[PDB]
Amino acid sequence: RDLICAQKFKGLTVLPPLLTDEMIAQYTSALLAGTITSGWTF
Amino acid sequence: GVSVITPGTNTSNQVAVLYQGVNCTEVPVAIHADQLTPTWRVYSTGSNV
Repeated sequence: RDLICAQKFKGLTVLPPLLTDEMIAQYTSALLAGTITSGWTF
Repeated sequence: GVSVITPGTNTSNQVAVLYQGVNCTEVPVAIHADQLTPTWRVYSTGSNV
C-alpha cells in the first residue's frame, strides 16, 4: 500500500505534460495518413 | 503549487487559479472564513470550478 511516488510529502511533485498520449497518437496518425495518402506533398 | 493564469494586466485583471496536483473536493473552501486563516494563502475565491 506504500507507493514510491509518495515523494510528494517531501515536496517533490511531477507535472503532467501538455500533450497527452492520445494527442501524440493523433499527431502520429495524421503524419501516417498524410505520408501514405499524399507522399511528401503534405 | 498554486498557478495564476492571467490574460495580462493590459487586457483584464481577472485571474484563474490552478491548484496543482490536488483534488478540489479537498481544496480548502474557507471563502468567507479567510480572515481566520486556516490556510497558508490569504486569498480565497468561489468562482466556477
